[PDB]
Amino acid sequence: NSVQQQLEALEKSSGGRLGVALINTADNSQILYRADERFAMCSTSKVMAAAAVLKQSESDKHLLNQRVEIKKSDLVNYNPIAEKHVNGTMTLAELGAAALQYSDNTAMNKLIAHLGGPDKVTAFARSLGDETFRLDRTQPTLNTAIPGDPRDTTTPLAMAQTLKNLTLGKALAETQRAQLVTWLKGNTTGSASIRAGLPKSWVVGDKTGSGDYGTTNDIAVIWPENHAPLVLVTYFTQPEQKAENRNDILAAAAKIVTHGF
Repeated sequence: NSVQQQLEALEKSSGGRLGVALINTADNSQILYRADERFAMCSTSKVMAAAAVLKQSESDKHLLNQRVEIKKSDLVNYNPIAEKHVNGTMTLAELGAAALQYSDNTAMNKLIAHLGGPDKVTAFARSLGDETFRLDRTQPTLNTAIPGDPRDTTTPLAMAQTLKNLTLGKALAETQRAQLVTWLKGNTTGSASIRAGLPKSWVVGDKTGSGDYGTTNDIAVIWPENHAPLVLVTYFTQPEQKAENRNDILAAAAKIVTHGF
């Protein structure tokens, strides 16, 4: 029972398509399963929009405190933080935090509107060397996750490399890097995903995403107690539009690939 065989068996019994990329930053060794295939990102794409705004703040000291007005008209489907500020204002930093830690969709759309559109998020990704990421739509329609649709997709390997560069590497200056890591560590939505497959004392920063076709994603940076960090991307999708989301498959996959660390 090698890792590969265990993942193939998990995928087969699950009835879907699983994509995994683990980077072990101690020796840059990788564990890959369908890591070259495109998957709908769903709300894991919120990390790239928040990071694009942090990049702007490197050269503009006042940006993150800029205020944005929240009107009743700005609310889409899932806005647990923005609805508490209707008629009020939120700073760009508070929108970043809400988008990542609660997956607030109004917060994401405001960040995209500030940047000038989804093509500007793609151009940010390209500036990091990510040739794979593409963002095409806003919330909530970037969650349609139609099989074979290239829109709003990336690959597990590209996203694992980019998330390493963002949280641990060259992509952001130190204060901005640290702020992104703080937001990911504060996530409230990932208890039953990757985190549930790991030892309870490891420190995890993650961003979930779910959508149609039972599409269930999580991307994480993992800090073991006595080892270098690991970056893990788990994507999962299924062939029926109304399939149930399967966070338990992500937890299982994370348990398989971290057996040994």
